[PDB]
Amino acid sequence: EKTLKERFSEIYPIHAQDVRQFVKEHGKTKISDVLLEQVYGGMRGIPGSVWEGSVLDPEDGIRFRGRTIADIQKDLPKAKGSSQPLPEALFWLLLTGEVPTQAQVENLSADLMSRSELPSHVVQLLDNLPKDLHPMAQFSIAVTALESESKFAKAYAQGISKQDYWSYTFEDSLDLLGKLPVIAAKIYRNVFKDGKMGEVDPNADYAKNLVNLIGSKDEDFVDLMRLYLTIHSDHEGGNVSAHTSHLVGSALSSPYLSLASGLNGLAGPLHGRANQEVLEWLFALKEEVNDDYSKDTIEKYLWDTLNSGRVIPGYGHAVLRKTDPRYMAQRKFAMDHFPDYELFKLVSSIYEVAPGVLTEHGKTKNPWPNVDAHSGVLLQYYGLKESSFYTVLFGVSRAFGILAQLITDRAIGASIERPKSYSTEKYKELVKNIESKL
Amino acid sequence: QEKTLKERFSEIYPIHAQDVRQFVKEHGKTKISDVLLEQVYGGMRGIPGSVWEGSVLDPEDGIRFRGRTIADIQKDLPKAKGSSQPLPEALFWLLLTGEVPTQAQVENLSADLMSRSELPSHVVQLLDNLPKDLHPMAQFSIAVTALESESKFAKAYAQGISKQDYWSYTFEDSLDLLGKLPVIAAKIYRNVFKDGKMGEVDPNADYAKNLVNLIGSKDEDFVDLMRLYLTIHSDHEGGNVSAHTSHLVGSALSSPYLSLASGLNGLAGPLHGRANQEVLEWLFALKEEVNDDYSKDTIEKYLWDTLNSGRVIPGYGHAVLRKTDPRYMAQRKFAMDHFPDYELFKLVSSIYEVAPGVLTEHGKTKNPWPNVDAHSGVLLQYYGLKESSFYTVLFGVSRAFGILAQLITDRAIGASIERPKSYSTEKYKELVKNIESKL
Amino acid sequence: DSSLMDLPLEIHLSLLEYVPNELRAVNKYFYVLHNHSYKEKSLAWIAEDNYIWAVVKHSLCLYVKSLDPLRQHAREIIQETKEPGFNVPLCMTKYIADSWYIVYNALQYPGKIINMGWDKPKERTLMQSLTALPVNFWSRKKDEPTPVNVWFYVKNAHVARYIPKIITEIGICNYGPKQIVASAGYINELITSEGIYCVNLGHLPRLYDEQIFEGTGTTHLPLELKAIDRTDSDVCINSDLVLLGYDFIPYQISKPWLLFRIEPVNSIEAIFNYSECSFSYQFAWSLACLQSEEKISFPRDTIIYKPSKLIRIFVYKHPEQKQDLGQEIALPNWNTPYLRR
Amino acid sequence: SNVVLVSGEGERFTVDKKIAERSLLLKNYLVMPVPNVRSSVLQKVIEWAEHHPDEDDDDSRKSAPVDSWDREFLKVDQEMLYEIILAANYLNIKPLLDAGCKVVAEMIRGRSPEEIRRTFNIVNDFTPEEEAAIRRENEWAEDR
Repeated sequence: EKTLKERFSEIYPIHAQDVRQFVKEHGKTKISDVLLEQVYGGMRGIPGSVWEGSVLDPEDGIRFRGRTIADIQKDLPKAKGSSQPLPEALFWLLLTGEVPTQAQVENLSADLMSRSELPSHVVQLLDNLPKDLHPMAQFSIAVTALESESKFAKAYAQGISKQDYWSYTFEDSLDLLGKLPVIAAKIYRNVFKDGKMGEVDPNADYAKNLVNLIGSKDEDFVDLMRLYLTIHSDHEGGNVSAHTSHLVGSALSSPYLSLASGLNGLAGPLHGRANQEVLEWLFALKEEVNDDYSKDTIEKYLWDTLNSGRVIPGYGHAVLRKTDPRYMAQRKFAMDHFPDYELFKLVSSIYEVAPGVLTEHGKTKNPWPNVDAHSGVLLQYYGLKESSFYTVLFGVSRAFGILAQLITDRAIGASIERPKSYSTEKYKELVKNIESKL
Repeated sequence: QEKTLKERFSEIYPIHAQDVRQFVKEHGKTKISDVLLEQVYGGMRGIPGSVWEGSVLDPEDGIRFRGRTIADIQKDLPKAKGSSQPLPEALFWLLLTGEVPTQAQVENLSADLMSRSELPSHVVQLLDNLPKDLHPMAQFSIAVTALESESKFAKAYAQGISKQDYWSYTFEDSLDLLGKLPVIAAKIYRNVFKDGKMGEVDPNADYAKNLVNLIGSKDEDFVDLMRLYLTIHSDHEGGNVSAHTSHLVGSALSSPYLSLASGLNGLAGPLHGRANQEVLEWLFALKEEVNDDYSKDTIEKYLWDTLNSGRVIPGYGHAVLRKTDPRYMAQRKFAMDHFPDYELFKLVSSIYEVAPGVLTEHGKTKNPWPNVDAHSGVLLQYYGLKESSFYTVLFGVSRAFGILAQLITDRAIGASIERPKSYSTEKYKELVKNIESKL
Repeated sequence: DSSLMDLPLEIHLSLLEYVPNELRAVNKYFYVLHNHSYKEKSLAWIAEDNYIWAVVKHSLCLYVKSLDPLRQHAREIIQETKEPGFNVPLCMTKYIADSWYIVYNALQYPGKIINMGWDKPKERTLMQSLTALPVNFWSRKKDEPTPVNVWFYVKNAHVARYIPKIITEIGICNYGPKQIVASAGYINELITSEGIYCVNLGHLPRLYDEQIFEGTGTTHLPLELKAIDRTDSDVCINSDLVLLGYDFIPYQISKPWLLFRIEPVNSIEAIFNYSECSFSYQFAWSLACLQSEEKISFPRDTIIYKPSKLIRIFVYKHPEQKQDLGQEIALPNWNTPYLRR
Repeated sequence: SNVVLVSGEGERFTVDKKIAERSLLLKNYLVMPVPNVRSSVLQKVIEWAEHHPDEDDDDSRKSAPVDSWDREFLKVDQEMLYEIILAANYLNIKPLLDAGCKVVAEMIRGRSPEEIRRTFNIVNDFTPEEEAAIRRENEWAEDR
């Protein structure tokens, strides 16, 4: 049965031809305009990325190769005895657009495990970093330290052909993906625990290797990570973490430097911690209501929060007109595993009245929860109470879609991303000349 | 007394913020460009997607730092005593404020940066145990990221500071970061290529002098070279990958440490920060083929053979700049005043006399003139910096000035998070079809 | 045969530079000679006619006097002393002339600061006080660093998340810009239980240039500290998070740490020596009166011993550093003076 | 040039001018007697001077290490070490004086007050309460 590298070798030439003929026939077609407020407004609305792994359906949520959360919950292969999609199977879907079989996912998990041993200098690196250095910083440092193992950088120095870039980018990505759970758990044990790694199962999967190394054998925890590491794998290419990895990778930096740069973007307060903003808001609410989760008191809090000018975290989106299927997938996990959890009961009571209050308030366009509203409660139930570590888990997941688009970029020979820049003075002179000609 | 860099900027940045507000309010709906499908699949080439105040490339006069050409900054910017080279600290003042600092303001800024040059113990231990086969650019980005524990913006954001105070902590982080960059770069050079012994830091020396001295040279001519090198490489618009990446990561409110480390990784890409090293390899290949005969005939022979083989002449030919890069000429004047009979410089000089005509006769180069990368490798090699893999680290030590200057400016004016829209090829097909259908 | 006493006085003074603590326990001769040595150090630093001795004399004696339960028999080795007063000279003053080794150290390092409102909008001031800071603290940071440690009572691990939202603002009183000393935001996540926690906020930053105070004879400066509640909650009002005070003690130099926990105690005296805090606060207050005509923004508090073995459980900074409970139990008390010079 | 040094026991020692010039007392003479200094002790001094930080640089003098040769050279009897120190003090051989003191401090550092008295023949005039209070003071000087 064909491996992931072999099926991609058969599909990637087709995609390259289709792109080449698509631009050759429609390249001069104008698709958008650039207003002065957009370039001064963070390129909002400007199409500036080609991302094949996932697209946000305004009605059905995120679609991984056209398949929704509901579709991937049924079509994707799973671990034996588990109803949760394996993140390795979605990575196969993101790279090839085709749903793999059971033996293909099982062999991919074994290949990753064979690439999971950290080099000695990386272990000595992480074991000497101080605990007051943020875990996300240790994450990007460890990834960067793996650059000495880069098969693409060494092949580029020897002088390989341009059509062979994808092969070495593929190998570096899988060597890198196999070590992410080990790095994330090594950081967790060193900073927040005693630094002792858990026992390793040779036939373990991606998410299971993360949980066991963190130090838990609970299979419900392993199933939570399989769910978590899947639904956070990819979400278009406009966000800072994905855009950064494509931008750095477009200069032919190895997947290590490209992912490390993306992780630094994910480490930003405005990107990879909406999960934690919700958790802080729930704890502040939980202290005010003194653990009264009735409809009458919760609505009063939501009205007081909205009337004062504040927003309800996790609720509200600019495009998605429906509730995120990633949110409901976590609610289903909670009701199936810990329905009486005090923190989940608070999330549910808010889910039962917040869409009605926000609609009645009339200041939120799409008053529906997203994945970040329900992610923290599940992690808290299994001991992951340190919010500073959540962005590391986000990176362990988002690296799948990041490295998927990176392998596709090298396969089709994507060009370096270089936009045009001006100063405010030169933008003024440009505006003056444009408006003068009318 | 004499205003500090922070005090002067604190007086200037509210004016720039108000000017941007009225400018966008009056002309925000003005269409400044169109987006063609070929541009999205072509790396956004030609699309205005960056607001960079430090420098703009004049197609006729070269790169202009705040309107000042290379000749302007060599005349206006203060210099060290007994030196004719502009100081990189003075350009950072110009990039950030738009004004020329006095000689005491620059010496004050160099002293503040030197006060912040002490490397924390865990960073020194971190670099001393990295393998020598780990590329210096990777060790550079690792040490910069390792300084995140000292970040004052990260700690202040966790405390919930106001949005109007972001620039102050970004400024102090940038100065704390810049002051440590020469110490980081030299520490990598001493460990990887030498005996690991790095000197201590002289309190009254400047930015470039600390770098050369810790690298292992007391030669004031070498110090004068770095003063010029670190100046002309400080900034070059915001479209390049290193500058663009630092703005992107910084727009998510990451500290200057994470923003620069991401920018240094983009600079580590072979398609961005290796132009100087490609020229030096092509020169050494030329030096062996001609057996040290740099005659006009033999150089012309090698150039035509190279151009006929399909390769290009590295460092020659630019898409926008019409004449010779003033950064190239300034490097030529340095070699003529210090080592005119240098064997490797006589090779570069003879190419400068022959290559523009050969490329003009070949007919496939619109602007057959050299750039800064065609002349920087020979100047570094003369003073003993013969390790080409370290050359991108020197680029980063310089480019961080323009990077951190724009980052401070972005926080002072509350710049937005850069979040463009993305589509798949299938969805791009649907969008184009509808446009032509309604056309 | 021969003896170490048979050597000249200059040889004894050199040996006291290398092994002072061992020699001062040998006989009365070396103890008195050690005491005389720090008399010369103190007076060559702060002359007998200097304004420092005039303003700190009584409060300094009360601090040294509070140490008598631990060292009175050693202090009374020197008997020719009298109670402090206007007519008693400095070299005859009790609790000073017989305590130069402790007096010198008490003046060479900033003393503790206790929150006198520990048992009492969007920003509320939890505490505002002073301490006396040696003017050259920065130029001696390598061998003698100046840490900033904060003491909190935490009702439970969950309210610990508000620790980063209490802001510690430091600066010279009525001079220079004020700066903020802080830890990483996620150090709270290392707190997993109720207790009294000592959190290291790093080291004292560069508040000025020492050369500005060269030629002026300034040896100390009034260091102002202000703790601001920016939690946007009632965690401090409900006493779920109580600010006990600050110190500048380099606990366990050999094992860097982020925080440590001691068991909750009935009395703040187990951590802070009231007579020491009173000395440091008055010292700084007198300096602010003499060095600036600008009015101090807060009322002059009146700060008004008990050393007991309190086991500390450290969260170390190096991941390879493991726990050693036996070493911690055997160590001397940490709530005693720290003699470092 | 060669200068002659006479010990307290009458023995004359011929020594190069510069080797004698390591003593500031001798370099300030503008045959030299060295009274109360045994012939065997002056022999060790010349030997040390043949084999080999300024004043007012006390921090560098305390930071200075003990040469390995000087360590075994000073690995003599305790009486000889005293007289070597005493002679270095009289002749102002400060580099040798520092080396001898650092060796003596090394024999004292970390030892109990009782052990130092037995090694150096010192009488205890403290009371048991005075030693307990001094011991607490010295604990204040430790890292804890």
